[PDB]
Amino acid sequence: QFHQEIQSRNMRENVKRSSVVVANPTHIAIGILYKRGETPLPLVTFKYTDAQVQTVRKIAEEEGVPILQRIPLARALYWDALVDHYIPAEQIEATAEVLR
Repeated sequence: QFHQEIQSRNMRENVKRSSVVVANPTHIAIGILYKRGETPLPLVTFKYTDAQVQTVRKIAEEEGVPILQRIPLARALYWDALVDHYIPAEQIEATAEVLR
């Protein structure tokens, strides 16, 4: 229960610190932060899969963080990006589109 609350918690903080979430593992949700002038490139804020994605979606809806179905991008960030790192160069244009 203690661990459940911290996980919750952590998930909401992660969602709220994001500019957008891209979604589709079977299911994927990845958070992206881009704040022009602060972040030179977008950064990955979180990565959730499978059962956790439904809760991410609910939290994003509550918080007004947009969540976009972008299946190739979600897959590429899942395999090729890392949380708390800037996005890979190969995904800059795809990511720019979800930030427009």
